[PDB]
Amino acid sequence: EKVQAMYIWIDGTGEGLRCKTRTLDSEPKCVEELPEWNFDGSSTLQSEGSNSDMYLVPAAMFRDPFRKDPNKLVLCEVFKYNRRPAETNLRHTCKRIMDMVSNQHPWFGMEQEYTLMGTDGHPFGWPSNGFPGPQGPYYCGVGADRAYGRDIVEAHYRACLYAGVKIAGTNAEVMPAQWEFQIGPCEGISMGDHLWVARFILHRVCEDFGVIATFDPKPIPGNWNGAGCHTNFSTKAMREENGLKYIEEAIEKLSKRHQYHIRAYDPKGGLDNARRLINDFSAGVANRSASIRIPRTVGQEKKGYFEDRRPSANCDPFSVTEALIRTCLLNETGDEPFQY
Amino acid sequence: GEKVQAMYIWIDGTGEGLRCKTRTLDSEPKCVEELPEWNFDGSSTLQSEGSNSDMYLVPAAMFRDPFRKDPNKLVLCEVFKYNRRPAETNLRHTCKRIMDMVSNQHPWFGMEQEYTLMGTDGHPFGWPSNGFPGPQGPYYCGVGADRAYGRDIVEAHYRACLYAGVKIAGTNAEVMPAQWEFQIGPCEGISMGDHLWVARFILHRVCEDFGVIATFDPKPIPGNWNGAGCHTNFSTKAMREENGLKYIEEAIEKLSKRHQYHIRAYDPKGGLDNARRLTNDFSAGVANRSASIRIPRTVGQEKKGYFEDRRPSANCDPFSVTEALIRTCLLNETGDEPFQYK
Amino acid sequence: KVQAMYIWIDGTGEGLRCKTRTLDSEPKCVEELPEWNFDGSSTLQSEGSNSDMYLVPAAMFRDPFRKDPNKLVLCEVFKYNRRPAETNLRHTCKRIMDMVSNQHPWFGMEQEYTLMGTDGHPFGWPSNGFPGPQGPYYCGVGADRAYGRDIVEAHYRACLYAGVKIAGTNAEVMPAQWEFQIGPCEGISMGDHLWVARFILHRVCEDFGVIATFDPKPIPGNWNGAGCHTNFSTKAMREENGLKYIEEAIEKLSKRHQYHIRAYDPKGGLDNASASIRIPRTVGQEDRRPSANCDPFSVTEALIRTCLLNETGDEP
Amino acid sequence: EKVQAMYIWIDGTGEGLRCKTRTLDSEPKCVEELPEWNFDGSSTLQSDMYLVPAAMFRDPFRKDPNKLVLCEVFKYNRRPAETNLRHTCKRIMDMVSNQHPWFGMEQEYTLMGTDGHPFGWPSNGFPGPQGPYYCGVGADRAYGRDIVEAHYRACLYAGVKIAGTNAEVMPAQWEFQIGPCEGISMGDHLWVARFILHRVCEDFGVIATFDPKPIPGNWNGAGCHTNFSTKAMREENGLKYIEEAIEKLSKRHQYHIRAYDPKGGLDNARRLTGINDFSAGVANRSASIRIPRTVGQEKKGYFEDRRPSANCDPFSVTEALIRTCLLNETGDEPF
Amino acid sequence: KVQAMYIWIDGTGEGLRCKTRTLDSEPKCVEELPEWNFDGSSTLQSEGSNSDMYLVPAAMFRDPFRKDPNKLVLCEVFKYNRRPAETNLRHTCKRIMDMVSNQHPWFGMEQEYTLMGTDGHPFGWPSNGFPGPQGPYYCGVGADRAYGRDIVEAHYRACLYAGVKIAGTNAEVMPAQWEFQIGPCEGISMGDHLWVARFILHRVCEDFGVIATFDPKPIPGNWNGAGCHTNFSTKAMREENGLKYIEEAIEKLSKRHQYHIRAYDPKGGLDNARRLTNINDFSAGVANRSASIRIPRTVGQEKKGYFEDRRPSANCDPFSVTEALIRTCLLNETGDEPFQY
Repeated sequence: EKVQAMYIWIDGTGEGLRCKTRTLDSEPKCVEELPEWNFDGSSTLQSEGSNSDMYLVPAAMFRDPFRKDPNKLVLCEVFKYNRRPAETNLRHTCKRIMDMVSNQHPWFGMEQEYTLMGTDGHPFGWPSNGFPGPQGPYYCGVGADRAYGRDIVEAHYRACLYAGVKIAGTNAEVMPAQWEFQIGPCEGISMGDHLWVARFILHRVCEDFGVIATFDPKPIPGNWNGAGCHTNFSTKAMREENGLKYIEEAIEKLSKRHQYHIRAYDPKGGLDNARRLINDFSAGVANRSASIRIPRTVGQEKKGYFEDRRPSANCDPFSVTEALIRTCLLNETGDEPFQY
Repeated sequence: GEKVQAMYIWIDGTGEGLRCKTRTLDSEPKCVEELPEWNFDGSSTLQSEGSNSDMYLVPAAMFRDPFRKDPNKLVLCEVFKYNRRPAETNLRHTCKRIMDMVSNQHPWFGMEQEYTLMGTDGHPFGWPSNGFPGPQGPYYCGVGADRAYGRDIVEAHYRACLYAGVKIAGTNAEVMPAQWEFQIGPCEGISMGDHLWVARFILHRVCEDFGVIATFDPKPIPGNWNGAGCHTNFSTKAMREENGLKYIEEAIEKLSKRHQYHIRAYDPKGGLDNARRLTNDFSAGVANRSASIRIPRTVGQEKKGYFEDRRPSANCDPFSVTEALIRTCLLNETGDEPFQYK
Repeated sequence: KVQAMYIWIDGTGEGLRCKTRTLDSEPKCVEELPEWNFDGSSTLQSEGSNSDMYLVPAAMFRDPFRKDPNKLVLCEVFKYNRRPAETNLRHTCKRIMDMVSNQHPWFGMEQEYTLMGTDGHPFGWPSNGFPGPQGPYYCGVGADRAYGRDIVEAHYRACLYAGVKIAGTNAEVMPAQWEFQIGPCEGISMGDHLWVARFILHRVCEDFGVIATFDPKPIPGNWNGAGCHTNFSTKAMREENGLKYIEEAIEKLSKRHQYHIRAYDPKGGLDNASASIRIPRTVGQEDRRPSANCDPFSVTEALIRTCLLNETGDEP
Repeated sequence: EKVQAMYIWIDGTGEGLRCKTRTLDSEPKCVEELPEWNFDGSSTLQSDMYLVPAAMFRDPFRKDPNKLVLCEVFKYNRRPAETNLRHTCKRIMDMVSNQHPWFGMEQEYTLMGTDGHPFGWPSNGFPGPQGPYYCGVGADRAYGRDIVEAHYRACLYAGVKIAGTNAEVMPAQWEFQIGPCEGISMGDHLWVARFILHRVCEDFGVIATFDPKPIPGNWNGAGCHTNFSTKAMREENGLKYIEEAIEKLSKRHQYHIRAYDPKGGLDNARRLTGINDFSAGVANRSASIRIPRTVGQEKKGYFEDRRPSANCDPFSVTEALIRTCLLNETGDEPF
Repeated sequence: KVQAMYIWIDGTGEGLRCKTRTLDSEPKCVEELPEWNFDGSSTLQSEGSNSDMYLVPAAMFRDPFRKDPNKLVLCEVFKYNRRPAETNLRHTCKRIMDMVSNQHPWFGMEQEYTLMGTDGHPFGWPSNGFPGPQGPYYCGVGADRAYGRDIVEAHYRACLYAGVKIAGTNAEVMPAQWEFQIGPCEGISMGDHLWVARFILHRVCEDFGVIATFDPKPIPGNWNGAGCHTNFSTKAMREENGLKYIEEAIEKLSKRHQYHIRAYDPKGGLDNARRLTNINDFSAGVANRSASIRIPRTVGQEKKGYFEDRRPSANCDPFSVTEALIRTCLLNETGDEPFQY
């Protein structure tokens, strides 16, 4: 009969997620049937005045993999009391920018790295007040002393498939208890939609096991490699045969806009990303140390995608996909986006 | 085999506590009127201090039992004395007659019940031993193990109310860690108090299975930590129809003349419990998060809908809250004692 | 036969290392102690094979952990070429302190520290949590307000037994944070005193399985930081009708504000992030910037230069 | 050679204690030798503030020659602080010095764990009903005797005129009596006796609370009964003079209550169940004022005051006893 | 200045109470000790309307916990009217002792007790279950034989330091049960030395976080109960051929079994009933451990000495035990109640 719907949105910090549930009379068939909702903005660092209430509008709807069918999750945009977008609602203008290049059909793919941490502040499975063995045997590893907390990974992978998230796989990363899941390919605004819901699903999955998933770019200092969010990018021109010419062109316009993307690759403006790496743009084919990498299968087939390895794990996908479209496809120049 | 478990629930002499016990029935009852009358020991519930201990239980509202599944039933009951008169804490008997008087106006109620999850040690659930968690901010509607404490209880109670037939509108993590909230409504008339009381029972009965305590104390932890209240929505047919805002403002004006009457009827102690939460002065406003009466911004632009009272506190009797709203706003009662009709 | 634990500073400029040798006689004064050596490779003050560094005893104190015959000696650190190392600040500060020996400069510090357990959280703090908001913890008494008092009492007793001129202790505003006052002491003597007091505090924290840190902001947020305020006084400042001479020094300090931060912590000002410099209300009737991991040599040396030699510029 | 001196003072709450230590160069022979000091006022709910030494004892934790010092607190203007209630009490004591008044108070307190529950109490529960715990002996009868015994021998070494100890009706509740002390020396003796207790409990990891009703219910409350005499009632047929001073105190029942806890009676309101009513009777503990049967038969001795709370301030309790009984003051205001 | 710990018996007739007061100088004897008072309503001895009760020093020993020159004081309890308390049995017993002082009554008692943890189970016992069957525990040695010897050893030297005339110890048949002997004491000092011995025992166990119980049957079943056997002799019985008067006194005890049973535990029965099975049967014999009265074999062969009463409970009051023995054997009293003089 009735249906549960968990509204999900981004709070005032640009990283955290907030959620709450409401009961519906009937099961919605599409995102447009869901009603609007509201919440207190003073409690999520989004307002601080007499008119402190904010508004929620559904943007993307997925199946709830925890309450199962016919329950739904829904990612929402945040609007202020004047019906204007909030300071952390980067999806509004990002969608408008995507609607400007609909003809080019841009496709995205981002590799979200994350680290499982216990409630004691330390990485999950790590020795208490200590370190495990040196890096090496954990990347894609198997066994009790190689992969830490695969149960969380498997549950998060089933949940994303059930919910409808376009997740292309998982893998264990070099640092122990650090994992990675790739989503894509997603067209246009649907990219940040899928990742943010995938990020929410991860946290809610970790809550069942009593662990914390951190998207910090460098959670453990030293010679423990940090967590990034490498972004694959391609449009219809780059995907058609001998489209590498437009690839090489797009990367050339990224050389003139290094600091601008760094300003849009974390919510702190490069302060968090400085921990991971940073001031030398480097582009090469299949080079892991390069800023921008073109893999082999696209290099020798002269068509495909190119990978941006700069954005950190705690980045907003809406801002990094916007920053890519304005520079590559909208040919924008200057430190500030045009207003149109 | 063909027998059915019926679980009679009632309110004790404290006005806040719930009691319960089960009996076996020959067949599944098709409606609340098919349930037999029962009795209990009043001397064990702060109700019969005299020579006659026996107290009668009359079924009022029947739900599906969400713990032992169908065909077993939950049963909310009214309490009566040995002389067949209502008990001091039975506030549903008079409230139902008042809701029957105004059935044409179709009074719709909604209530936001806030509560805090406690451990058996006396500290909030998931809180550090002999300490405090981080400052307020990241816990309101939060997600993650370090943000929401005890979502297992919330999901179970929300799935259990839906199974029982309790009209529950949704839940949200409140601003204090381990403090949560569920909405009940919209409910017409007496079924409001019927649905909130049973939802309170299901919440306590679910926390029992998790080994934790649910408290409706208006201020369980002192300081800058937020209190617990049961905000109440009120709408009638005239106030929901087109250009119903004029009737909404009319009822609010009548509420401003009976502030002390409603405060005394908004907690079982008579106002002393809400004094710890409220930091006596009637205020009104549109979308005012700090007023006694709040009119939602959407019903202001639409000029129709409901309004919502933010005085009733969390340990309140919903039958006392709803009856006061009808007596003041609909029946235009005055003074400081309910009118005795007919 | 007697024991003497030599004490010096490593390449970090923040931590100390120590080791002992057995001597056949009790050294009556610091000048009767033989020089020693160690491996510079394991202390981040050298590279390869030319890493053999020397130890020059500088200031001697009574050992409080061992018997009275045994003693502790702070030392200066010299490289293979027989010139001061990067983390050695005694040589250049002693020379600078010697140049104004006649004015009798007297210094006194209030070193602030925070007790922390092995897990990485403050000592006695709720596991994965915080105590009450700070307020009742300043100079508090009671197990729920004063954390690890047995540490500060043993350190207070050990320093007095050692001969350290320690003027007092008190509990700071945040729990598990204390401070001890070192002073007044004249020039170089001050710098040696605080360093061995830091060793005494670290060494006594070993006995209780806890850790003292001199991080200026150990716990981020509303909780207070750790500063090592320094009192500066000369014979002209101590003499009557000399309050105006103090103001002239303050004016000399002004515009050298940028220079102070660059040498008021080992990182170079990066870690360091009422008024900024205060004059007591009583002395009117008649420096709060040094942070907590500061090298007392850098604070003394730079302060003496700027306020006495009237020096100016970026480099000395 | 050098010595350690602990400076103790009262904070902005008017019931909490604070302390800091400073090194001296010689063992001071008396209290007036100790130099003055300062401290931060913004961290103590009071604001620089002035500490003046005016009461000296031997440190029982740092044995001789180390000392501790109870101080008075003042503002930057050298005027008395809002929580410094002794300067006015020292003046009142000096005025009736010719009368020579003796005080004696029974300070009750409760031992608490770091978990908020009373020391030795069952986890998430209660021990047996009251009865066997008052002055009891046994591991199941007296909880925390080590703390009591240490504090008792620490007050002796320090110099506090401590008369004894006992176990109270509620488990983990204890009592120590200070007296007889003449005049001002009363408030100086208990406040440092409270500091020794908090400092002893610190070594055991337990908490000492002066809350007048820490555990609600049928469990007994914690007070600070006050015994009082000046030269007239200790003298021949002093009973008549003692009797007279109780209706003087009966006329100002409400005034004393407001000066018998730092919250103005709200803290003591939870304990005084039986309330707002005055009572008097010989050897009657259910009354507000009780004269012993020993003084009743001997017709000379002391009167007991059972109103003040455990967290009261002795300077406020003693000063009020003098304005009313000896100075015969009246009205809701002080002079 | 000197601490003095006043000790008295409360309204239950079994439990002891105590509190410490400060004295300006060490008193040389008991008579130099000032009187004191306490709340009788908190010890189930008064109503509270007129509650003050009196404490008078009766016996004084050295405090073995807080060492010399501090002291422990055993005190009699008196009412508002300076009258003997219902649980004050020393006043009548002492004056009865004085009536027969020229016969010199000597007393010795074997106080048995069982050590208990704060969990209601015997000390060192294996959680929910029993240890091995008795046999190797009586006077045993080893970790699996004697439970809690630390307490017994600490209690022995504490009694010797105080002055309590303790005669020895022995581990008893039940593990965690022990026994100490007090005597020989003349007249009223028996109850004075046993009561202080009990206080030292409770105070010693307090340091070890354990409980000493004097219940006559702490653990039900075939496990041995706790008694307080009493040896009794007058100088006429200790003189040559003094057995004559022993058989004479035992024969007077044969006629007053119910009176003595009622005075041998604070409830006048219902306590010793759980231990004796016999409470209603009286018997005597030589070296007979199953009889109510036992005459040792040495005193049977030498025809001079004492005899042993095995009836008194472990929680008995020594004053009522010794007073009953004198009223029957020496004063030749009769009736269900004692005489007045």
